[PDB]
Amino acid sequence: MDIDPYKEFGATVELLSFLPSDFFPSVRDLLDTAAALYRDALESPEHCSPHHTALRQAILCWGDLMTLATWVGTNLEDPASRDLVVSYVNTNVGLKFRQLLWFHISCLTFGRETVLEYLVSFGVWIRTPPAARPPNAPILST
Amino acid sequence: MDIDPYKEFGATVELLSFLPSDFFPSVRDLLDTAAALYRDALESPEHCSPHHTALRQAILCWGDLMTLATWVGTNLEDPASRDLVVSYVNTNVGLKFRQLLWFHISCLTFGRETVLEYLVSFGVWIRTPPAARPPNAPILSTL
Repeated sequence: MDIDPYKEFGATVELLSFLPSDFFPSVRDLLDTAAALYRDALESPEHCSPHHTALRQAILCWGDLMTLATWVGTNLEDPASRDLVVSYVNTNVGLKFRQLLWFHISCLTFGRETVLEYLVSFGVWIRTPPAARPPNAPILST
Repeated sequence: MDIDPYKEFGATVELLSFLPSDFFPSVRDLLDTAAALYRDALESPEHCSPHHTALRQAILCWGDLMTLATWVGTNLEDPASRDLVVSYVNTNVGLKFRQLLWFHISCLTFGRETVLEYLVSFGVWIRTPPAARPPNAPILSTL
Protein backbone atom coordinates (compact mmCIF):
# COMPACT_ATOMS: atom_id res chain seq x y z
CA MET A 1 0.00 0.00 0.00
CA ASP A 2 1.51 3.29 -1.27
CA ILE A 3 0.36 6.63 0.10
CA ASP A 4 1.90 10.01 -0.56
CA PRO A 5 0.88 12.36 2.27
CA TYR A 6 0.82 15.18 -0.28
CA LYS A 7 -0.83 13.55 -3.29
CA GLU A 8 -4.32 14.59 -2.12
CA PHE A 9 -3.11 18.17 -1.75
CA GLY A 10 -1.65 18.45 -5.22
CA ALA A 11 2.01 17.88 -4.30
CA THR A 12 4.40 15.00 -3.52
CA VAL A 13 7.44 13.89 -1.49
CA GLU A 14 9.55 14.54 -4.63
CA LEU A 15 8.33 18.17 -4.66
CA LEU A 16 9.24 18.63 -1.00
CA SER A 17 12.71 17.15 -0.91
CA PHE A 18 13.08 19.67 -3.74
CA LEU A 19 13.87 22.21 -1.07
CA PRO A 20 17.19 22.01 0.69
CA SER A 21 17.15 20.04 3.98
CA ASP A 22 17.95 23.21 5.97
CA PHE A 23 15.16 25.34 4.44
CA PHE A 24 12.59 24.11 6.99
CA PRO A 25 12.32 25.22 10.63
CA SER A 26 12.84 22.57 13.39
CA VAL A 27 10.03 20.30 14.47
CA ARG A 28 9.93 22.16 17.82
CA ASP A 29 9.69 25.53 16.05
CA LEU A 30 6.95 24.36 13.66
CA LEU A 31 4.71 23.08 16.47
CA ASP A 32 5.19 26.41 18.34
CA THR A 33 3.95 28.19 15.26
CA ALA A 34 0.90 25.90 14.85
CA ALA A 35 -0.34 26.85 18.31
CA ALA A 36 0.59 30.49 17.75
CA LEU A 37 -1.30 30.82 14.48
CA TYR A 38 -4.13 28.28 14.51
CA ARG A 39 -4.79 26.49 17.90
CA ASP A 40 -8.48 27.42 17.99
CA ALA A 41 -9.26 26.01 14.56
CA LEU A 42 -6.97 23.13 15.33
CA GLU A 43 -8.88 22.42 18.52
CA SER A 44 -12.25 23.31 16.94
CA PRO A 45 -15.08 20.75 16.43
CA GLU A 46 -15.24 21.61 12.69
CA HIS A 47 -13.34 19.96 9.79
CA CYS A 48 -12.44 23.52 8.62
CA SER A 49 -10.37 22.13 5.73
CA PRO A 50 -8.47 19.14 4.41
CA HIS A 51 -5.35 21.08 5.58
CA HIS A 52 -6.69 21.39 9.07
CA THR A 53 -7.54 17.65 9.18
CA ALA A 54 -4.08 16.70 7.95
CA LEU A 55 -2.33 19.15 10.28
CA ARG A 56 -4.03 17.75 13.44
CA GLN A 57 -3.06 14.15 12.53
CA ALA A 58 0.58 15.24 11.77
CA ILE A 59 0.94 17.24 15.01
CA LEU A 60 -0.42 14.33 17.11
CA CYS A 61 1.62 11.74 15.24
CA TRP A 62 4.88 13.42 16.27
CA GLY A 63 3.31 13.20 19.74
CA ASP A 64 2.88 9.42 19.40
CA LEU A 65 6.53 9.12 18.23
CA MET A 66 8.12 11.35 20.90
CA THR A 67 6.09 9.89 23.74
CA LEU A 68 7.21 6.40 22.67
CA ALA A 69 10.86 7.44 22.31
CA THR A 70 10.93 9.07 25.78
CA TRP A 71 9.34 6.20 27.76
CA VAL A 72 11.79 3.84 26.06
CA GLY A 73 14.80 6.06 26.79
CA THR A 74 14.13 6.14 30.52
CA ASN A 75 13.89 2.42 31.32
CA LEU A 76 17.53 1.09 30.98
CA GLU A 77 19.97 3.93 30.66
CA ASP A 78 21.02 7.33 31.98
CA PRO A 79 18.94 10.46 31.27
CA ALA A 80 22.21 11.89 29.89
CA SER A 81 22.81 9.07 27.36
CA ARG A 82 19.20 7.93 26.71
CA ASP A 83 18.75 10.75 24.21
CA LEU A 84 19.84 8.34 21.48
CA VAL A 85 16.26 7.24 21.13
CA VAL A 86 15.12 10.82 20.63
CA SER A 87 18.24 11.51 18.56
CA TYR A 88 17.30 8.66 16.28
CA VAL A 89 13.86 10.04 15.56
CA ASN A 90 15.31 13.43 14.57
CA THR A 91 17.62 11.87 12.05
CA ASN A 92 15.37 9.46 10.16
CA VAL A 93 11.88 10.87 10.59
CA GLY A 94 12.52 14.34 12.05
CA LEU A 95 13.35 15.62 8.54
CA LYS A 96 10.15 14.12 7.08
CA PHE A 97 7.92 15.95 9.59
CA ARG A 98 9.75 19.21 9.08
CA GLN A 99 8.59 19.16 5.45
CA LEU A 100 5.04 18.02 6.28
CA LEU A 101 4.43 20.36 9.22
CA TRP A 102 5.58 23.39 7.20
CA PHE A 103 3.64 22.45 4.08
CA HIS A 104 0.24 22.67 5.81
CA ILE A 105 0.78 25.61 8.12
CA SER A 106 1.98 27.40 4.98
CA CYS A 107 -1.07 26.29 2.96
CA LEU A 108 -3.45 27.63 5.60
CA THR A 109 -1.73 31.04 5.56
CA PHE A 110 -1.29 31.75 1.85
CA GLY A 111 -3.36 29.25 -0.13
CA ARG A 112 -2.44 25.84 -1.56
CA GLU A 113 -1.30 26.99 -5.04
CA THR A 114 0.64 29.90 -3.57
CA VAL A 115 2.67 27.37 -1.57
CA LEU A 116 2.88 25.03 -4.61
CA GLU A 117 4.15 27.78 -6.91
CA TYR A 118 6.44 29.05 -4.14
CA LEU A 119 8.06 25.59 -3.98
CA VAL A 120 8.88 25.42 -7.67
CA SER A 121 9.92 29.12 -7.90
CA PHE A 122 11.99 29.04 -4.73
CA GLY A 123 13.33 25.58 -5.67
CA VAL A 124 14.78 26.53 -9.06
CA TRP A 125 15.86 29.83 -7.47
CA ILE A 126 17.99 28.26 -4.70
CA ARG A 127 19.68 25.88 -7.22
CA THR A 128 20.68 28.80 -9.41
CA PRO A 129 24.23 30.04 -8.62
CA PRO A 130 24.37 33.54 -7.05
CA ALA A 131 25.55 35.22 -10.26
CA ALA A 132 22.67 33.79 -12.27
CA ARG A 133 19.73 34.41 -9.90
CA PRO A 134 17.81 37.65 -9.20
CA PRO A 135 18.66 39.47 -5.96
CA ASN A 136 14.98 39.25 -4.98
CA ALA A 137 14.20 35.63 -3.97
CA PRO A 138 10.67 34.38 -4.42
CA ILE A 139 8.48 35.52 -1.53
CA LEU A 140 5.54 33.75 0.13
CA SER A 141 2.46 35.97 0.58
CA THR A 142 -1.19 36.39 -0.53
CA MET B 1 -1.79 22.57 21.77
CA ASP B 2 -4.39 20.07 22.97
CA ILE B 3 -6.24 18.20 20.20
CA ASP B 4 -8.80 15.38 20.13
CA PRO B 5 -8.42 13.16 17.07
CA TYR B 6 -12.17 12.60 17.10
CA LYS B 7 -13.73 16.00 17.98
CA GLU B 8 -14.08 17.13 14.35
CA PHE B 9 -15.79 13.81 13.61
CA GLY B 10 -18.42 13.93 16.34
CA ALA B 11 -16.57 11.71 18.83
CA THR B 12 -14.06 11.94 21.68
CA VAL B 13 -11.33 9.94 23.32
CA GLU B 14 -13.66 9.33 26.27
CA LEU B 15 -16.28 7.87 23.92
CA LEU B 16 -13.99 5.28 22.35
CA SER B 17 -12.51 4.07 25.60
CA PHE B 18 -16.16 3.31 26.38
CA LEU B 19 -15.39 0.03 24.63
CA PRO B 20 -13.35 -2.92 25.92
CA SER B 21 -9.61 -3.18 25.32
CA ASP B 22 -9.94 -6.50 23.50
CA PHE B 23 -12.81 -5.48 21.21
CA PHE B 24 -10.41 -4.03 18.65
CA PRO B 25 -8.31 -6.05 16.15
CA SER B 26 -4.49 -5.75 16.12
CA VAL B 27 -3.03 -2.86 14.17
CA ARG B 28 -1.65 -5.42 11.69
CA ASP B 29 -5.18 -6.68 11.04
CA LEU B 30 -6.61 -3.20 10.62
CA LEU B 31 -4.07 -2.07 8.04
CA ASP B 32 -4.62 -5.25 5.99
CA THR B 33 -8.35 -4.65 6.27
CA ALA B 34 -7.70 -1.07 5.07
CA ALA B 35 -5.38 -2.04 2.20
CA ALA B 36 -7.84 -4.69 0.97
CA LEU B 37 -10.91 -2.43 1.11
CA TYR B 38 -9.56 1.02 0.34
CA ARG B 39 -6.04 0.99 -1.22
CA ASP B 40 -7.27 2.78 -4.36
CA ALA B 41 -9.25 5.59 -2.70
CA LEU B 42 -6.56 6.13 -0.08
CA GLU B 43 -3.82 6.23 -2.78
CA SER B 44 -5.89 8.66 -4.86
CA PRO B 45 -5.03 12.36 -5.36
CA GLU B 46 -8.51 12.99 -3.93
CA HIS B 47 -9.56 14.01 -0.40
CA CYS B 48 -12.70 11.89 -0.73
CA SER B 49 -13.65 12.60 2.85
CA PRO B 50 -12.20 14.02 6.06
CA HIS B 51 -12.14 10.36 7.14
CA HIS B 52 -9.94 9.44 4.18
CA THR B 53 -7.40 12.23 4.84
CA ALA B 54 -7.27 11.49 8.61
CA LEU B 55 -6.92 7.78 7.82
CA ARG B 56 -3.99 8.22 5.40
CA GLN B 57 -2.04 10.11 8.03
CA ALA B 58 -2.74 7.42 10.62
CA ILE B 59 -1.85 4.47 8.37
CA LEU B 60 1.35 6.31 7.44
CA CYS B 61 2.00 7.22 11.03
CA TRP B 62 1.86 3.62 12.17
CA GLY B 63 4.56 3.09 9.53
CA ASP B 64 6.77 5.72 11.20
CA LEU B 65 6.06 4.25 14.65
CA MET B 66 7.06 0.66 13.93
CA THR B 67 10.22 2.00 12.31
CA LEU B 68 11.13 3.62 15.65
CA ALA B 69 10.01 0.86 18.01
CA THR B 70 11.84 -1.83 16.03
CA TRP B 71 15.08 0.17 15.91
CA VAL B 72 15.23 0.07 19.71
CA GLY B 73 14.66 -3.69 19.61
CA THR B 74 17.94 -3.73 17.69
CA ASN B 75 19.73 -1.74 20.39
CA LEU B 76 18.60 -4.10 23.16
CA GLU B 77 19.90 -7.32 24.72
CA ASP B 78 17.85 -8.55 27.70
CA PRO B 79 15.05 -11.02 26.83
CA ALA B 80 12.89 -8.97 29.23
CA SER B 81 14.09 -5.52 28.04
CA ARG B 82 13.72 -6.05 24.30
CA ASP B 83 10.19 -7.00 25.33
CA LEU B 84 9.94 -3.64 27.07
CA VAL B 85 8.96 -1.71 23.96
CA VAL B 86 6.42 -4.19 22.60
CA SER B 87 4.97 -4.17 26.07
CA TYR B 88 4.32 -0.47 25.79
CA VAL B 89 3.31 -0.70 22.12
CA ASN B 90 0.64 -3.22 23.03
CA THR B 91 -0.50 -0.96 25.86
CA ASN B 92 -0.28 2.74 25.16
CA VAL B 93 -0.27 3.49 21.42
CA GLY B 94 -1.20 0.17 19.81
CA LEU B 95 -4.46 0.50 21.68
CA LYS B 96 -4.79 4.14 20.56
CA PHE B 97 -4.24 3.37 16.89
CA ARG B 98 -6.44 0.29 17.03
CA GLN B 99 -9.30 2.56 18.12
CA LEU B 100 -8.44 5.37 15.72
CA LEU B 101 -7.89 3.07 12.77
CA TRP B 102 -11.05 1.20 13.63
CA PHE B 103 -13.12 4.34 14.11
CA HIS B 104 -12.26 5.52 10.57
CA ILE B 105 -12.29 2.39 8.51
CA SER B 106 -15.74 1.81 10.10
CA CYS B 107 -17.01 5.28 9.40
CA LEU B 108 -16.20 4.83 5.76
CA THR B 109 -17.85 1.43 5.70
CA PHE B 110 -21.04 2.09 7.71
CA GLY B 111 -21.55 5.85 8.10
CA ARG B 112 -20.37 8.25 10.81
CA GLU B 113 -23.58 8.09 12.92
CA THR B 114 -24.01 4.38 12.33
CA VAL B 115 -20.61 3.82 13.84
CA LEU B 116 -21.36 6.39 16.57
CA GLU B 117 -24.72 4.86 17.70
CA TYR B 118 -23.15 1.43 17.69
CA LEU B 119 -20.56 2.81 20.19
CA VAL B 120 -23.12 4.00 22.70
CA SER B 121 -25.32 0.94 22.25
CA PHE B 122 -22.55 -1.65 22.31
CA GLY B 123 -21.11 0.37 25.19
CA VAL B 124 -24.29 0.33 27.24
CA TRP B 125 -24.82 -3.36 26.26
CA ILE B 126 -21.43 -4.57 27.56
CA ARG B 127 -22.08 -2.52 30.73
CA THR B 128 -25.66 -3.90 31.01
CA PRO B 129 -26.15 -6.99 33.20
CA PRO B 130 -26.09 -10.23 31.17
CA ALA B 131 -29.61 -11.25 32.23
CA ALA B 132 -30.97 -7.76 31.52
CA ARG B 133 -29.54 -7.40 28.02
CA PRO B 134 -30.90 -9.09 24.89
CA PRO B 135 -28.96 -12.13 23.65
CA ASN B 136 -28.39 -10.21 20.38
CA ALA B 137 -25.71 -7.48 20.72
CA PRO B 138 -25.87 -4.24 18.71
CA ILE B 139 -24.80 -5.05 15.20
CA LEU B 140 -22.30 -3.57 12.86
CA SER B 141 -23.40 -4.35 9.30
CA THR B 142 -24.03 -2.84 5.91
CA LEU B 143 -26.89 -0.33 6.44
